[PDB]
Parts: sequence; structure tokens; C-alpha cells
Amino acid sequence: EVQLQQSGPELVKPGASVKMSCKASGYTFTDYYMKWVKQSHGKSLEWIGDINPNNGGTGYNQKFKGKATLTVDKSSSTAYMQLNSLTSEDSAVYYCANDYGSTYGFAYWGQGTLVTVSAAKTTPPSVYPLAPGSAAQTNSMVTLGCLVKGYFPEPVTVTWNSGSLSSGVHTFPAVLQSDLYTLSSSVTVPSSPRPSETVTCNVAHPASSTKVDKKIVP
Amino acid sequence: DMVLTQSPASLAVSLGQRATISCKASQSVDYDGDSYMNWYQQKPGQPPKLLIYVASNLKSGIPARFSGSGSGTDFTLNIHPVEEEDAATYYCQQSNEDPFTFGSGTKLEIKRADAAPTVSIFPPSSEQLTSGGASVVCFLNNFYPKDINVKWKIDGSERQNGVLNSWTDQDSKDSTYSMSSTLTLTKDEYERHNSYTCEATHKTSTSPIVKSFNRN
Repeated sequence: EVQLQQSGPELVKPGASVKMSCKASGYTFTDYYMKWVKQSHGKSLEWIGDINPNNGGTGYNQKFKGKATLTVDKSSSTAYMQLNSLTSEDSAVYYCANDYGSTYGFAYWGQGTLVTVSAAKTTPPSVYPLAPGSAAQTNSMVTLGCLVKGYFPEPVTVTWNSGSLSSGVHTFPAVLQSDLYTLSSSVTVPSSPRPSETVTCNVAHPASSTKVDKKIVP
Repeated sequence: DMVLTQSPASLAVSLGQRATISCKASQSVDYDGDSYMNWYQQKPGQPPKLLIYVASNLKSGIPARFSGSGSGTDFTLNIHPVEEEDAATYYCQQSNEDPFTFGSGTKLEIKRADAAPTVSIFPPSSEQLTSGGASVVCFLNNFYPKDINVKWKIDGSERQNGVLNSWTDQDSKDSTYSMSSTLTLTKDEYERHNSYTCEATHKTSTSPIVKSFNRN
């Protein structure tokens, strides 16, 4: 299976620059061109440029000539893109893709890389558990929540029980209170599960290597 | 640069029905008898998914429900029959010339039967209060349509500011929406009131759905 693994998120000071990588596998790296797309908040895709892994050939969308700098490394089957003189406009998601199968389009994509250009300092989230508080408990579903508030920058990964619980989950989009982020996730489980079986919520905030596991108790 | 205009921008379609999205290239995108227009599907939270390439080719693994057509400057994507897993934003993209261009996108919403939200209210955790903060959270899950209201009442009276609502995108399994509202006060404001109510209203109507708790 063709596989494109992109680097983690980035918070870059405006004026600075950033370099992201895109590791390819499951195919002959040099055989296919590596392409780069950028997508911004309000959602809207833009082609940046392609690169020929083989000879380092390069194709750039005029807009990004000088801003983007595609590079590749044959020995590691890794593609790189460097953005220079960042500004808030450069805050978006960048995908690397390829045309394996020659569909003459973008057949395979990476999972994306979120770049936030900002002079702000990273703030870890405050993870608060949300318990019912002496409520129903008789063969009737029960909703639990986890509040992740006051963090920066995006994103944050909330998970329920290391992932065992995927059904019933509802992770809401982050909102911007002040100049900080806040989101919350909920999970609906049968009265049997909790409070019997343990229910934890695991929050992870990459930007600050913050990993929390808050247990939901009554 | 070539401009790709997609139409409509938004479209709601009941399950089993047909969905037709248009794409109009400003120039022609034909080259040696082949129209180079591709279509991508993008569900919130993930990279686009190539559906149909070179105008009418359905990518291997894509449900036959999808089908592209058109040529020259006018292209169309057809979905039949519509399913719950189709709610997403769709894009046409030209591969004819530099620079490759994407369309303005089309959000596809699924129509279904009105459904009441499942409200659940939560008081501030001890942890949070200790740090002088009090956030009351209200979850309104799986309702429909997306148009819903949320009124917060403290000790009977309506609380205006300090609220933070967040909607979920239409579910892929049941085509429903969910929303989270959070009234954020200070531990002082919180401790000086007893009853906290969260109530939902559907557009107009008059019969709300409330949930509340007392600080004891």
C-alpha cells in the first residue's frame, strides 16, 4: 500500500521559516513525482509545486516561487518542503501527494501538516473531566465528557480509553476564547460500562509534548 | 490561471435520491481527445479522496454510485443513489495546465427525519473550581436539522454572554449533527447562584427541551 507519512504540526514565529517532511513507502520513490498542496482554514485547495525525486526536477505554482522550496532525499525516500519568510497567510495545512497509478491527478495524499505562524507562546491545555453527578444508572445510556480548555496552538488529540471506545464519541471543533483554544469531547456509554468499567479520556497536545489521561469518576 | 467554478455551493438531498454537482472551467481542458478534470471527495478532518479522474474514470475502489461526465469546459459529477457516507465537500480539479486548479467546492448535506437532541449538562469539576474557574458544559447530541438554539438560565434568568457553541459536521452514519455549548463563569459568580439550566429550541416551535442541576 502506497503510504505518505507527513511530519508533526508546527508553530513558527512570523518572519521565520519552517521545513516539513513527507516519507514515502510502498512504491518506487523515484518513479513518481511528488506534489504539494496547501489548504486554508475556510477550506480551499492550492497547488504549490511538484518535484521529480529522480533528478530533483522542480515545478512551482508562480504564487509560491520563492516562498516554497521543494527538496527530496532518495536514500530515505523522503520529500521536503521549506517555507520561507512566513506570515499569517502561511498558516494552513500542507499535504504532499503523488500520482501512483498515473490517474493524472492526485491519487494518494499524506495526512497533512498544520502550520501556525504566530508570535504567541504555546500554552498547554487544562483537562477537566465531566461526570454526570449522581444521575441515571439502570440499563439507560450515560454520557461522559472531557473538557480541554485554554490551549495553543492547534491541534489536540482527544481519545477515549486509548482508543477502545470509538463509538459514541463526539469531539467538537475548537473555538477561540481570548487568544486560546477550547474544545470538548463526549462519549455515550451503556449504564453497565460506567461506573463499573473504567472510562478515561486521553488528551495530547503535540506543540507542548503534553500528554494527559484524566479518569472519569462520579 | 484557469478558474473552476463549482455549482451549486450547497445542496441538500434526501437518501436514495440523485445528486448532481456542476463544474465550469474557464478554458477548455481537453487534450488529444481526453478531458482532464478530476473529482475529489473530502470529509471533514482528512485529505481529499480522488473519486473520478480524467472526466469519467471511476477510481478503483470507488462505489459505482459515482459517475463523472462532461467535456470541454462543462463537467458534472453524479451520485446515485445518495448515501449517508456521502455528506462531504466535493471538488473538481483541472490537470490540463500550469498551475493545477481546484474548484470552489460543494458541500453535500443529507436530508432526513427531524430528530431531537439528547441534552446532558455537566457542572464544573472540582479541579477547575479550585483554580477559580467554573465552566458548565452542555452537550446536545444527534439532532436534526442543524438549526437549533441553546438558552442558558442561571437562577431562573437568562445568561447572555460567556457562552461558547461548537457544532459537529453531519455524521456519516446517521446524518445527524451535534453541538456543545459552554457557559463560562468565574468560581465567584458560580458560587453565588444555585440553579443552572440549559435548554434547546428547534427554530421556532415553543416546546423546549431543558436540563438543569442545582449546586447540591
